[PDB]
Amino acid sequence: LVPVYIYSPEYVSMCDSLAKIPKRASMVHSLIEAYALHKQMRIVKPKVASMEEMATFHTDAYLQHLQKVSQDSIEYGLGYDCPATEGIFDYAAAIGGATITAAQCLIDGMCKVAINWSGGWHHAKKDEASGFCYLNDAVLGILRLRRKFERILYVDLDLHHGDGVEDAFSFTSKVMTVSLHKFSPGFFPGTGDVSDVGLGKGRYYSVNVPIQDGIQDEKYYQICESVLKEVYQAFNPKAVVLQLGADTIAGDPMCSFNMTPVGIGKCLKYILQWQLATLILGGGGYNLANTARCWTYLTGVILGKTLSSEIPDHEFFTAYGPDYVLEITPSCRPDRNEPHRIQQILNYIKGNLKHVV
Ligand SMILES: CN(C)c1ccc(C(=O)NCCCCCCC(=O)NO)cc1
Ligand SMILES: [Co+2]
Ligand SMILES: [K+]
Ligand SMILES: [K+]
Repeated sequence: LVPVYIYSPEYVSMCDSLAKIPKRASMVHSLIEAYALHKQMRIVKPKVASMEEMATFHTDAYLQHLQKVSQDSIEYGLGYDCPATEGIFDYAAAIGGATITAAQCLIDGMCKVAINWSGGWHHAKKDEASGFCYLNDAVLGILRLRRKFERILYVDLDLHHGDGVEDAFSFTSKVMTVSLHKFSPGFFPGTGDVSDVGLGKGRYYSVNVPIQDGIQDEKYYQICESVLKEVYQAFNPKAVVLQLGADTIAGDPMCSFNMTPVGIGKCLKYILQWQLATLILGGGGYNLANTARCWTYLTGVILGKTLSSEIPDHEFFTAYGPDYVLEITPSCRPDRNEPHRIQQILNYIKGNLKHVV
């Protein structure tokens, strides 16, 4: 009954070493902990991913290059996007096996909810590092759930289209990928439009909710709930893998959406309320301070608690200036989202979302 928390001082400090999000893992942990939230969670040391466990989704031709590069890489996407910095491999198996580990504690009755905030890398392709993802811990996790479950539902709430995971299963009807993400021309990865729904026996079992800048907790919880509404029926999932990137939270430098940990919390509540096994992953999130606030607050809903509004003093207490409160206030900017356009989509989806069984 006690949610699993994938921790380990080794792990956390292993993640801290990721260039793009320095010490993010720590700030997240320390804050979640300085809230005594781990006192109500089944902490579990995460295992390192085996070369054969990663070989479950990634080609060996690729897994190979990753290993012999963490001492013509430009062929695996190892450039400015995903630099081949020494050790990124030892790091990959870390986050990967860390998600697989949480997958297990889910199919072991060990809990109805496993959490691993350091995971979420969804852009990673079968044989190609993409958008800061060198391994696709999400796919690796979904593939571990496929052992005890027959229909896994992946829900990507990160600001970017969860493509890597989507393609990983676009040809299957056993895993349905839903993704709410800003869609616009020139904005990464650029894929994932409402039209996009997969192929093969997996046609339609791929959902996409292209949103514009500004969307706040209101219009968001509606779109998310309604879209999940249809999906909980048409698909009737067994397990759930939810990606919760916090780069959709007013504050992030990505400066696109304009949510707060609350809107995303409603969605989380609505999904938790199906009581199916749920694997929680984090992902993007560029306002280190804010990111920790958002996930801690989310850890707080998963635990059903109501966290203190004032930010407890902890190692990084300094970085929550200049208000030192757990809440985020929406930016004072517009909502380029047409109420009418949202409708066309919500329907086009409702439409496609039916030919399912
Ligand atoms: C200010 N600065 C130095 C930069 C700003 C933006 C990017 C970028 O978006 N690059 C393209 C790849 C973006 C990947 C985002 C990964 C993500 O959040 N996935 O969910 C790079 C550098
Ligand atoms: Co993102
Ligand atoms: K997304
Ligand atoms: K699919």
